[PDB]
Amino acid sequence: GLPKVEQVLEVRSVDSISMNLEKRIEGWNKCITRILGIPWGFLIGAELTIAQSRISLVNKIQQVYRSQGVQIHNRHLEIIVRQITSKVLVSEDGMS
Amino acid sequence: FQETARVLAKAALRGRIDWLKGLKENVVLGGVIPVGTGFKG
Amino acid sequence: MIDRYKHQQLRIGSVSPQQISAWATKILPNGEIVGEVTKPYTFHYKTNKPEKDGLFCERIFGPIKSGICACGNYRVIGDEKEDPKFCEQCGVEFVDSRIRRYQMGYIKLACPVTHVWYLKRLPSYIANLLDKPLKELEGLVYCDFSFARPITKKPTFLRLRGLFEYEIQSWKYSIPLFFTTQGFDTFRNREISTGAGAIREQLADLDLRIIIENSLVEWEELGEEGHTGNEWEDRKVGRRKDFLVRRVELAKHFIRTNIEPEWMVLCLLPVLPPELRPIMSSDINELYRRVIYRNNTLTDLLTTSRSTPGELVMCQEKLVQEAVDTLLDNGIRGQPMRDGHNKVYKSFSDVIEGKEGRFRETLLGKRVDYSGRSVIVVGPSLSLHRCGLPREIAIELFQTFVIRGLIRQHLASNIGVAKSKIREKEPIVWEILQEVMQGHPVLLNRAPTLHRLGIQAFQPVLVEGRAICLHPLVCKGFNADFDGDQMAVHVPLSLEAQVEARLLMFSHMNLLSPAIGDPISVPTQDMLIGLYVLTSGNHRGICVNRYNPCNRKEPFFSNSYDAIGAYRQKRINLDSPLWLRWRLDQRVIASRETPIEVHYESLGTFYEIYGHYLIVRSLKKQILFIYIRTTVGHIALYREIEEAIQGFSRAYS
Amino acid sequence: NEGISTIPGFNQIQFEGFCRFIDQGLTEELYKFPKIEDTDQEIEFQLFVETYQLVEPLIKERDAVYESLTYSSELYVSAGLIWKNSRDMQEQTIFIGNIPLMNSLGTSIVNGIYRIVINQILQSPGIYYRSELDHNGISVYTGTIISDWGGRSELEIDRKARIWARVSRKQKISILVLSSAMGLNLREILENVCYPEIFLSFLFFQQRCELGRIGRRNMNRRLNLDIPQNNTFLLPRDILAAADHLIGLKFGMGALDDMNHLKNKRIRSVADLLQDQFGLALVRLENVVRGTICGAIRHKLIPTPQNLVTSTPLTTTYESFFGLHPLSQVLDRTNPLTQIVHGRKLSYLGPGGLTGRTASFRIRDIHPSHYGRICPIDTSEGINVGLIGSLAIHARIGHWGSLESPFYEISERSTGVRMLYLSPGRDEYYMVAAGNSLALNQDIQEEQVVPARYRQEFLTIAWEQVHLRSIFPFQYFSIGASLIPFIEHNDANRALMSSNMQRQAVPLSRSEKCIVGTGLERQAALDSGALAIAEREGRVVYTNTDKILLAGNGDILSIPLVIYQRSNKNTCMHQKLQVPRGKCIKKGQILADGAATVGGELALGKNVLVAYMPWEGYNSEDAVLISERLVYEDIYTSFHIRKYEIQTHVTSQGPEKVTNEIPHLEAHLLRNLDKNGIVMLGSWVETGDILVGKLTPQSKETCLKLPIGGRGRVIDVRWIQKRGGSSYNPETIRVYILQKREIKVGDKVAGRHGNKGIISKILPRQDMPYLQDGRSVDMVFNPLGVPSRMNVGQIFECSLGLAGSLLDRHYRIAPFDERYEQEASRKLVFSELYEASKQTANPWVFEPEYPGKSRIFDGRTGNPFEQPVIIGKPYILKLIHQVDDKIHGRSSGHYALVTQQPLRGRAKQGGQRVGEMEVWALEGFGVAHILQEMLTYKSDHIRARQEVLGTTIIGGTIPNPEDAPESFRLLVRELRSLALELNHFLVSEKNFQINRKE
Amino acid sequence: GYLTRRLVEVVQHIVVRRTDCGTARGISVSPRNGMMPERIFIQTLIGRVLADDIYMGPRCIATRNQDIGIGLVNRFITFRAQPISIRTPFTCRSTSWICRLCYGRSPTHGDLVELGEAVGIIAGQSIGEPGTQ
RNA sequence: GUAAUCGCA
DNA sequence: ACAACTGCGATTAC
DNA sequence: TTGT
Ligand SMILES: [Mg+2]
Ligand SMILES: [Zn+2]
Repeated sequence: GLPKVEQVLEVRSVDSISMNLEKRIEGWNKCITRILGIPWGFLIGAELTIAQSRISLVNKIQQVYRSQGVQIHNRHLEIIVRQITSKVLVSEDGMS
Repeated sequence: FQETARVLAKAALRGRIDWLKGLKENVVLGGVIPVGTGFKG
Repeated sequence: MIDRYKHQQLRIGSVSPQQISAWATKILPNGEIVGEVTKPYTFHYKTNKPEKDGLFCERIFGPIKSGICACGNYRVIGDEKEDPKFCEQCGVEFVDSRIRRYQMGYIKLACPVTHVWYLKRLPSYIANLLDKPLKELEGLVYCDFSFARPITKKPTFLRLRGLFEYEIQSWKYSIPLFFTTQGFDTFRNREISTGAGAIREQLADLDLRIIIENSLVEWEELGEEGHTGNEWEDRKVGRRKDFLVRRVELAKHFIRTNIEPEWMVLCLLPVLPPELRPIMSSDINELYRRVIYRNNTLTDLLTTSRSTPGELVMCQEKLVQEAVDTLLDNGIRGQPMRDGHNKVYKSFSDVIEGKEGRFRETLLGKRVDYSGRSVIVVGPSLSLHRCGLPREIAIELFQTFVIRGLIRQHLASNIGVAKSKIREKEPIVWEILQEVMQGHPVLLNRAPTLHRLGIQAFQPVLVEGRAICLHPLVCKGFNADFDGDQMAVHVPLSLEAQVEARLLMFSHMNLLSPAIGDPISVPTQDMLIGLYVLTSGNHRGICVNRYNPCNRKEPFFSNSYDAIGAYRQKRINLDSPLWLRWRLDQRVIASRETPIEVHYESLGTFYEIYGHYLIVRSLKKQILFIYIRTTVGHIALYREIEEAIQGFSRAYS
Repeated sequence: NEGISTIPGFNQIQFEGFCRFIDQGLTEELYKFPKIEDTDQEIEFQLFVETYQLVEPLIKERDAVYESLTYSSELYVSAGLIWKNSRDMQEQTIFIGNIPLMNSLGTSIVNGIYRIVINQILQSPGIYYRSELDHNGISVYTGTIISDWGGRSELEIDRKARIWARVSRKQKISILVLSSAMGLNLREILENVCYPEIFLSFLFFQQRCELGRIGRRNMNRRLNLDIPQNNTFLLPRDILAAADHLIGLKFGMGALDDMNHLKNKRIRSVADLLQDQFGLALVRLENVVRGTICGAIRHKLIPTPQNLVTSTPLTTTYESFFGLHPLSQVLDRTNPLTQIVHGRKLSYLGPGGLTGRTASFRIRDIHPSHYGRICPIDTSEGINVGLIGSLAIHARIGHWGSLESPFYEISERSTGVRMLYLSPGRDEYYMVAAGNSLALNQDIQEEQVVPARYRQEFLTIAWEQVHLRSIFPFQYFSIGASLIPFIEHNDANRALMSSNMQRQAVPLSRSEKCIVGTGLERQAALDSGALAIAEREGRVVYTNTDKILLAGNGDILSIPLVIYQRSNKNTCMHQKLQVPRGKCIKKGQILADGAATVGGELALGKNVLVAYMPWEGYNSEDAVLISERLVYEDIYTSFHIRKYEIQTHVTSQGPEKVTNEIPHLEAHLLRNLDKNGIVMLGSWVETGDILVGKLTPQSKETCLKLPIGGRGRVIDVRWIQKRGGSSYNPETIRVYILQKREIKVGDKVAGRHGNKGIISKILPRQDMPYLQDGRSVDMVFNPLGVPSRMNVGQIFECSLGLAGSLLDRHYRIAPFDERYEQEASRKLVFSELYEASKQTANPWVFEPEYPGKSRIFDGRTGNPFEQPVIIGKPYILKLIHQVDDKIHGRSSGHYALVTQQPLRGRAKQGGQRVGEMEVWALEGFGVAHILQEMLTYKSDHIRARQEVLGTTIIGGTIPNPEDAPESFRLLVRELRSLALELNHFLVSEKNFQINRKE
Repeated sequence: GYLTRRLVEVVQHIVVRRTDCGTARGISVSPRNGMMPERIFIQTLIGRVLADDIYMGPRCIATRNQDIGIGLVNRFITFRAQPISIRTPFTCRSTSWICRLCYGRSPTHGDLVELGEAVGIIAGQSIGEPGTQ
């Protein structure tokens, strides 16, 4: 319930949020380097991960809220989610 | 909000400049918050 | 649509000793400089007077009373006659004593000290800039050691070139005697230094460009084949790389921030304004007295003789630095340094950080004037905009307004007579109080303000009691039950605040919860029961009749008013069935069911009997009459809603 | 010998604890004192422990409470000092210090304050054998040994044998090395231990070994050992055995230990705390003796024993303990029930115990071991939920520090009956059945089945196999829960609320007993201590309001009564005579009736007619509509007494002077003052008057004024000269005002079944609904609370009360009356109502169509209501929380010295706080100007605030403040004291200029 | 209480300061993607602003920059509309602030969010308050 | 002015 | 090393 | 304590 809500929002681990999500994310991180080259691999991987994570992060929170009968609109959950998934981390290889 | 001394020392050593575009920023300063009637249009 | 551009930029940074000196330094008319704190004394013995050149000194900070001075002659600031700004005999200026609140001080330190935040935090900015390890710096600061070369921009005859000198056993007595003793003193700074000079010389004599260049070179070198190694070696390479990146970032920021790393080691320590640490006595001031005592003892030992033993002055330097650490931030090193009662001392970091710290307790949350709390009761005959307010609270909240009213009307000559009349509970005071708040909005609020509906606005109505009445339909919003709950009251003074309260924060403008946009104010417990009893229905089948009507409702009313009057006259019961004629509307919600029976006569008029209504028609397919079969409850609810709408529409005109 | 055939005394726990303390703890502590010998000649002083004699207090309790003095006893012990030069030992008796004494009620008097010592529940020393499953692999098993000081000698086992102690911070430690250091030669170790193959295959000190007697016993129990009780030390055999069990746990031969079991916990009583305080005082005394001997050697004088010892350590130690210890709290005397329920509390939180945050969830739940020993429905609501609990009625504290409960033994024997206080661990290995035996199925009665308890489980077994039986009705509850009639028909959740609300009742001016009760009010009033019980048989020759004279066996004893005193919670205490002149009274009977007690039974409320129906919204949520009869007949009138005192503190410059003639004050005040600067007795005062007038030279006017809400008669004033402080002390002037409070809108009322409400309207009797009798109901309650909070026993109570009032009967019913049959409460209630209806021919009381419900009329219109309503006379209490106390209002009066925000507290005339959760709502609504005004000029902006009054009086518009509030300026000053700058630096968009705001 | 506090902080800054940001992208909401719950689909569509026109043959049911309502959702589920492009705080062109069209209908009254409203705080409270249940 | 302790909803 | 509900009110102890 |  509420502990599960806290858990998803503070994304301690991606395995906690979902195993399929972590599997797909690591699969994209591994495979997307091969195809689409350097400039159009990172961008498309970031977009795909953003879409999948947002969809997942919402569906989970909305299911947790609806299991108890609490009806909330997805817009409020979206504003918060965007902030979670709005930043990117530069890898250690690139320094300029 | 959680680690006051750490972020204060970091901003002091860096020399950060904050533009008060947030609510709590004007709350601490004691001014008109740029929300609702405080938003000039 | 050019927007209104407001530009405000708060700025934070490390301050030079010159600025912390200029925060306190002032030039008296005689020509002396004030601001230095040099004596641990706060107040005189059994005189309760500020001691001179002390923590509460009048000369360096300001006078303790408005217009009075320590010399004993009162003066008036801003008078037409020429008056000296400060007494010649006594340094204290003639000014309002608000300065003690905003005036700072500074203690000159003979031996420099190091800031706890930069040094003893797990990310050490000093250890980051100076590639020397953190343990080496912590030793050189706290445990008597020596650094061989602290200056890299001056000539150095000695070729020690060592990082940490664990002992002074190296030959130095033959070296000092050989050179002139004054000469040895002159170059020892470029030579091995100890305690707090090596750190300052390293931070001062440093080239950030060379630092970023060397760090970039070392970063380019590392990472070639470190990942191929074991997890331990890869981890070490990664940590080193992260340290190098942090060093590059720190140096790049230091290049273009008009801030110098020299300011991390504090030459002079500022002193808080006296009023902010008022003595009852505070720990702040206890730590201040301790550091003042240790610093003056160190200065005495230094000025006594150069032949003094190095061990004593070094131990006193360590004591001064530990006192500075306990004053600035205690608990980072892990030593509590308890008081005489085995209680830990509070520090400035403990003052700012915490729930009970400066920020959360003061800036983001505060109490206001014009406020009152009381228990809440139901007022079931109030409107959504009106709330019951007790008079003993209103007289205190609107006291200034009723004073103005008593002054305006020929009832009170001055503020004192008006206040006395208000205290005497005269009858005209209550009339003026009523006339005052007829158009003033009251802001009620609750302690568990979870949602945005915790604070609303109502129109206060004067009541004779001590319990704040509240409308029943508005309870859900406040999560309020009358089992002992209490609420607060707030009065908007400014006209803009009054307009905001009257327009935005009223109940009639907030009827939908901001979660899913659903009605938040609805009949809940007793009104729902009444409505359910009204619209429940009647016994239809075996309950109403004992035998089948096959072997064998009655009242017919043309208007709803007639049926309601008959119910008031007890002619018909609440659930008693009846027939009501309708004027060709067909708005009754019912099931899609065909007529149970249809009677068709020769002349052409056919009667269509439905489940809940009868519709008589003629040969011309014309609906002659419609009769609805219902009870007084449904028609009463329909009539009350329709009459509410119609009365609203009529009252609008 | 006692408590096995009747309900024991509620205060017997503190009584026996203080008795055991005085009996043995003082001598045990005096035995361990060392021989003071600190010199080269080794001049040695000694205290003859055998000559230990306490002395009676010099003053009485009624003088200690009046003069604010401690009630203690004098400890005199003969001492012998052998001087170096004299070569002889002179023997004299010395006054070590004062030891506080406990009253018969369990309370102690220290500095004129009544204080109680709450018990603490602490884990017993022993070996615990917990287990923990690893993330990958087999589960790790660990054994912890707990010492009295709190040592933790852990032992762990990995996937291998790996018998590693966790004492060291490092990875591990060798158990064989520890055994060899203990003294084992590595041969007898393997010879003695079982499964030696596992041990051989694998290839500070005083506090850890400071096991208590309890520790020794427990160690012996878990690990079968034959070590004598006396040898309370961690022997290596114990360690060896521990290791053996640990290895055995790996192969399945073991059982882990439950650390929530009572048998694994000890209870610390007042004796345990007083013994440690006396030990600390003895240590301080030995230090002082060494110091004074060192000083006498410096002064070249051989002094008498009296010169060495000073009475300071004992007195200051006991005073500091009673003042600052977390387990020494002031007695709650709101009502007689609070005095008894306060001393039964057992607390987990305390010195050496789990803090609120530290406590795990497991700690706060009922363990089957708590049955009959601890209350499962009495806790403290808040962050400390499940950590503060009460003690069962029939419980006792055992020899080994364990709570014990009385269990009947149905097993056949010579006596065939026994009442044994089995300890927590012993009752587990017994078949305890709480059911009755009234069942026959054509077979022998012993073949019947009954639910029972075994091995902390529930099961159904034959009557042949049940060893024990729990007969006592009040065995599993406490005083608070047991005072709830028909508790079976109420939810367990509401029971805690009712127990908490019974504590809040206010003693009324008049007292009336309850028609329906549980029968525990008698012993509650007996043990409360607010009752006059004779201590001698005789006849009452003289009866007076102030004193009662009892003449017996040729001796006359005088008992002083209490006339309108004041409690700690501003509640009046008064006593009235019950026995008339000329009747005989035994040793134990009631002579007089105290407050909230009539006829010898606890009476915290009144019996009023009640109807359960909605009335025009006045009952919405919980709210009560009451009639004016309760007002003009003084049904719920109460007296409250509040004290105000200001000391005449003598400053170094000048002492305070108390004068009546003080200038700069209006002539409307000072009328009440006498020639001396004090108010006169019998003077009515109000808010803003002067009670004590002082010149205060150091002149000024530090007087005493009345705050908002204080309007009462001045009953008595006390001039208290303070002495015994080693110097002249300031005099204390204490005034007392009595405020008669009637029932008003906003007051809280409650019922014993968890029903609580706030009065909302006082309608006249003519508007109130009336029965078919013609009488208007006193209160109307909301009928929708019953399905919500699940309180069904209230209905029963109401009905039985109506029946009793009509038939003039009082019903004392023990809980769980359904053990006799089914619907026993319903049968009883309906039977009594019928009888009432027949005897007084009021047919309405029992309606055959709807039993318990009648049809009432409306007072306004006179028309009957459609559906029948419940009519009864429950017991309603008036709670302490009252509207007058909660009313508050501030305009602009006072500010804090440093923050400059308005002050906090109702007495200090402070405003309300706008927290972060309210700033968020204000920002969500969009009211920026309201937030700005509240954050600047209603709170902290000195200039703006000064200008606000002028602008409001003149009528001009209030300008928007532009300067920073004092809170921000403070921050800047603080941060710049921390060498951090902060500047506003606003930039103009017009001309691109930076302007600093200071 | 703790959960309600943290959330507010993260999203405190957001406030509606623009009528439109100019984004041409929108999320596609389709029933068959998530097992097709009708009530959930209706709750998702209601309150959002369309980012692309919906065509059923030559006729256009709803154009761009239009606020979906219960009637529009019923028409869509009746005509069996294909994945619909709507505006959302995700497709906004800024992270410090959003616009009226990206947010959509206001929960308070039932129209576009007016400039100056702080929706960040509102969302935090609307998520925290039902957390008790 | 700070603590300790209890209560409140 | 860091944080773990919101406030209010009462008392005694410094 | 509990987890970070
Ligand atoms: Mg409530
Ligand atoms: Zn029963």
